[PDB]
Amino acid sequence: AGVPPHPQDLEFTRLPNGLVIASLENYAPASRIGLFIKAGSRYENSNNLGTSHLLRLASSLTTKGASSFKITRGIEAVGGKLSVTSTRENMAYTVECLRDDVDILMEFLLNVTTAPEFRRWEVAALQPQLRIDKAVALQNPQAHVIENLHAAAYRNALANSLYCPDYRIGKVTPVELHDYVQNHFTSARMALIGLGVSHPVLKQVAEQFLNIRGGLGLSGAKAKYHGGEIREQNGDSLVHAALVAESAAIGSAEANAFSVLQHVLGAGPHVKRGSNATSSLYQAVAKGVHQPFDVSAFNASYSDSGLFGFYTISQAASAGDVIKAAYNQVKTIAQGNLSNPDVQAAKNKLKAGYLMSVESSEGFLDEVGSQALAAGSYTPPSTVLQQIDAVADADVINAAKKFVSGRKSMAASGNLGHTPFIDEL
Amino acid sequence: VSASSRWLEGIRKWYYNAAGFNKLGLMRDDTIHENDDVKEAIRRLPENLYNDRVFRIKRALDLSMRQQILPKEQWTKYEEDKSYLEPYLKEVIRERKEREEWAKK
Amino acid sequence: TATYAQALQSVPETQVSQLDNGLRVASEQSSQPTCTVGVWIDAGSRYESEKNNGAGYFVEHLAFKGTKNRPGNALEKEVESMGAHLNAYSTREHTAYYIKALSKDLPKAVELLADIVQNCSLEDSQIEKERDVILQELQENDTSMRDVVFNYLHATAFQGTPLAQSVEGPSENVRKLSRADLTEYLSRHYKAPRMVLAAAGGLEHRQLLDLAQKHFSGLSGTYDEDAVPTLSPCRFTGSQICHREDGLPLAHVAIAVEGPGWAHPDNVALQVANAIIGHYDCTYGGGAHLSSPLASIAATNKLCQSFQTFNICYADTGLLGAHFVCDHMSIDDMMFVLQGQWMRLCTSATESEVLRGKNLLRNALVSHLDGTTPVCEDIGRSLLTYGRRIPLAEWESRIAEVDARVVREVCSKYFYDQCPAVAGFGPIEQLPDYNRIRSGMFWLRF
Amino acid sequence: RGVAGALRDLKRSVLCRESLRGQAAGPLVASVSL
Amino acid sequence: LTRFLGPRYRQLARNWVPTASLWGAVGAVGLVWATDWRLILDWVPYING
Amino acid sequence: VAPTLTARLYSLLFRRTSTFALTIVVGALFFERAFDQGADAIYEHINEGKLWKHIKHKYEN
Amino acid sequence: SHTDIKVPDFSDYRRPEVLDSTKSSKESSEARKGFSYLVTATTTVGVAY
Ligand SMILES: CCCCCCCCCCCCCC(=O)OC[C@H](COP(=O)(O)OCC[N+](C)(C)C)OC(=O)CCCCCCCCCCCCC
Ligand SMILES: CCCCCC(=O)OC[C@H](COP(=O)([O-])OCCN)OC(=O)CCCCC
Ligand SMILES: CCCCCC(=O)OC[C@H](COP(=O)([O-])OCCN)OC(=O)CCCCC
Repeated sequence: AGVPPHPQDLEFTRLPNGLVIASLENYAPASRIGLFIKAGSRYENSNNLGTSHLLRLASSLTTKGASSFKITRGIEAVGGKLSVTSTRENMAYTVECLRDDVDILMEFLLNVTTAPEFRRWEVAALQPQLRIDKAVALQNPQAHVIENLHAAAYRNALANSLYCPDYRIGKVTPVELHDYVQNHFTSARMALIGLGVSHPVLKQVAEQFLNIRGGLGLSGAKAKYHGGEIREQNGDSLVHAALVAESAAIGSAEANAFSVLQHVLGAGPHVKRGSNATSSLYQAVAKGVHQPFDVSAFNASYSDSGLFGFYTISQAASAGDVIKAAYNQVKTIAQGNLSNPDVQAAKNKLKAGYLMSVESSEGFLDEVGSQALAAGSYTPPSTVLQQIDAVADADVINAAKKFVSGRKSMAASGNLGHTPFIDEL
Repeated sequence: VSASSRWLEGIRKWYYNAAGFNKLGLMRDDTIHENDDVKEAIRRLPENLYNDRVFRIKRALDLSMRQQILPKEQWTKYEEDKSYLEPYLKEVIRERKEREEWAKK
Repeated sequence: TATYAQALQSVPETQVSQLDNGLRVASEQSSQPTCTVGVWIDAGSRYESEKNNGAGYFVEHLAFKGTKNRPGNALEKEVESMGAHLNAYSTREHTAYYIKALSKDLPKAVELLADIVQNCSLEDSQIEKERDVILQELQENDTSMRDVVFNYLHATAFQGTPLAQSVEGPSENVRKLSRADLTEYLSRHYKAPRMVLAAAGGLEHRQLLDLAQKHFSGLSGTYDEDAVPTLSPCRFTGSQICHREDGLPLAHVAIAVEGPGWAHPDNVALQVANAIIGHYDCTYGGGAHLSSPLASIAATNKLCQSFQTFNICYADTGLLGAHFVCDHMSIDDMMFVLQGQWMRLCTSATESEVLRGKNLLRNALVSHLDGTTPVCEDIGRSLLTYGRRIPLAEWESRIAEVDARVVREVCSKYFYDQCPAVAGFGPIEQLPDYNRIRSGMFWLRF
Repeated sequence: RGVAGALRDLKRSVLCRESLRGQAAGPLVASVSL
Repeated sequence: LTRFLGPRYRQLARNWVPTASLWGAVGAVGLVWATDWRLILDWVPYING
Repeated sequence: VAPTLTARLYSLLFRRTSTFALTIVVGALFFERAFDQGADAIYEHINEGKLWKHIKHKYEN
Repeated sequence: SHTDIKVPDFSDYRRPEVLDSTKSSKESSEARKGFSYLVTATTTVGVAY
């Protein structure tokens, strides 16, 4: 019988300095460790914009315990990996390797995050990588729109871009990197997660090397939702557009209602080259639009705010038709036209999607690290499905009501000669 | 530790004045031979130290053209000679030796 | 504590069973709420003739469009309603249809897969609508220089053979493929001993076998009298194809020698050597300090935007080599450094770098089989190529056998003084002449 | 390799309606590595 | 110039000693042949003429 | 001799450049002895009476 | 549309061994190289003499 052993359940610890440790021994051949930090681009201000982007690119620069040459060769010697993933709220320093080399890569991880030197010449040589890295990301039109959508939505913090403003390329200083690490990479802002690691080891590492004090308080300044529109005329073949309203902070019950509304409206495709029969946005637009297009509900939740809406791609001349058809479909939901089989199928898509998002070690580690910083706890899957089941249909209708009546934020790129402004919707 | 130390330092100060690069306003690190380790260290110098190094060498070459020296007041005093380049060069050498030790295994 | 070696023993054994009709049923049980299950078919464009070269890809466009039991989007609604995901792909040798769904939905997921692979209703109205879709996809694929240059490499390397054909087929075939061509393709290739019902996730192998006898017993396991397809060996040809197009901003180059195939033990040592050469992207953080000489030289001197090594396996043949993308004044230097590393590994491979390649492959193997869907693919595809699931403990044994001598011997066998196949696309005026490339495959000093 | 995920050299062209599905964004993430 | 003393460099020398031995045979035979070195060629069987 | 003759010459002698050069220098050695031997035997057969080494027997001393 | 490209037939140029699409070129890989490199080695021998 190839029945597997009994799976060990995760262990979790909050140290009195605010640091969070969470380990899971899955006895896998590989180990994964990640240091999640409340250091995303929201914590930049108008004087040091882009500092967290350059910081994201500087994980292999020289540290006090490891030269730049050694970090690259030591990790590659044991076939390991070092990555830095960054959202508007978090930075996630993750390291992967086989079980027997965790000591090696933990030491590199601690040096990168707790003892970088930011040598003036090494930083100078890295500045052009901001332009390369930004250019590679921004050849997806989706990256432009979402970055402009946040700049238009918020007055500060969440308005900040994941990528360095062009005027700052070459201008980010080693002092700014030092200052950014010193007041954001602190114990009360950190979470040390490890898969294929023992809890005593992580707890030992955390107490020995991650007892960093000083710095700043949690979450910095609050994100002030504004509303507005940013329009980028570039004559692309297709018009990309996003229309949203403020929705709900992550961790609140109202956020689950928005998540369920997302899968009622239609989040993404489930069948290859399918017509998206159960996608209410796609069928609404498909009625009076026969040209090619795409439409999808957009859901972004943060510590102190959120954005909900939809994202459209269409021909430049059909942009207004696609947008107005999509917006009206949400209005009918706000008007109470929502069946119970619709919400139950959406819960199935949502519940199934969550479980599928944590079957890999990479996706599991990111979820546990995200929960540790957002919620300060670990919520197992069964409890998450419980919270999803608790969403009532009236909660979903109310979220749709909040979107229709809320002050809108919009971003669009392309030939915008037929893309409406907000006041034309 | 004055007795034996000051005699050694006394012979070093003798040699320093005998070398005579101070007579052109130069410092010791201005006279080092530029190999690959030294070009990198010079590259790593901050703006002010680089610009100071450039003008002192330019002033010395101008003197060498004219077969002149500075007045004695403007000679580089042995006690005031700053080894501004040595710490950068030491790191550059330490980095190269690390590469070489990795190239052996 | 637990070691790396001990962790390899903890991997569950992949159970295997075969139905009476010949359908092979394989599964690796985990402790997961989700699973991936699908059918891997030993069919692809290498089995297709010049007439019907686009049929299997055409069938992929029709597999999810309706069946005799669930016509129209009825299948599409059942998958979406239970939150599951339905997907498929076709290569030159293998076709796959698989579903990602909750473990509780495994009985329905298996039922749908059986309905798709047996009772696909290829309605004429749907065939004509998927005609224009495929043609539009051909226009899109023309804009991907990576997909183009790799089809060019196959076109010249295996010229005159079935492997020279593309998976999607030519433009002309898609406008005259009839329903009879597609049904003849299906009824001739979708036989039970060439299909593998693979699954992975939270599920007992018993229930998968029950669902197999329940929904796949109604399948023809009796081949035709003498219409059993047999793959002929495909002649490799040292040759070159150069699509000069200076209007494009970067050159794409693919070069390769003939590999041995899926079941050859030498693939392990070849993959170690490719790991030593590795890959590069202009967004990597290592740059000058990267271990691979090709990668560090390319980063420091800006010789390319990216390169990748590959070992593409087929039945008794394959493409072993690399591909890169660079400015028009850098093609010659990239070719020079690339070939220099091939010759260096043939003649002067050291022990420490080989331990590097072994370690990279160990991490690449373990990190890839991380999730229900990659494991389900490794189950289905391995049973077609190897006829069995090769446990990770066996791969570790083959990797550990590799030392510097093995890499020098294995690489010389396939690289040294061999005729490569070259494929060039873009601003390729500086692409070296074939004789000069061929001369780069040996060293006068050796 | 550098990543930009938001869904929850001339790149290529998207022409038909089948190849557009999945492209509409659905909270950006940026990832860098070695 | 001590940096060339290491395990990798002695594995590299071991890979190239068969080749350098053979290039010595090429030069030795080439020198004997080009100069008609009677001291060595008297021992070769058929060459004796 | 089931493998091709040219095939066995390549695997043994021509694959490496070092042995490819050794076969040439050793070939020029044995080629020089046989070529001069056969060439001189042809020049002498056409001129059998005429040469001095064909008349050296008359002048014993 | 780039899939409409096929490499033309070289059958009236190929060597005898490599004309069969259903036969591996590895079979005659050994002999073909030796024939061409034999011609080179003979040329050097003649130049050498
Ligand atoms: C103390 C005295 C020492 C002397 C000892 C005698 C040394 C004899 C030479 C030995 C070196 C032979 C090495 C060699 O052949 O490589 C150079 C090229 C390449 O040959 P190739 O067959 O093209 O490719 C070699 C690949 N391999 C090794 C894997 C089979 O092969 C060639 O191209 C050589 C043949 C070309 C001859 C024409 C060049 C000579 C100058 C032209 C003179 C005639 C016109 C005036
Ligand atoms: C004493 C001889 C020194 C070596 C000179 C020599 O052989 O030149 C190299 C080329 C053949 O090597 P390649 O062009 O295949 O490049 C192989 C690289 N891997 O040979 C030629 O055809 C050049 C003609 C030289 C005649 C003087
Ligand atoms: C460097 C230039 C060398 C040229 C010397 C020379 O004239 O060679 C003549 C001898 C003749 O061989 P031998 O058996 O009569 O011996 C007669 C002894 N005098 O051949 C040799 O001995 C060649 C030796 C090569 C050594 C580098």
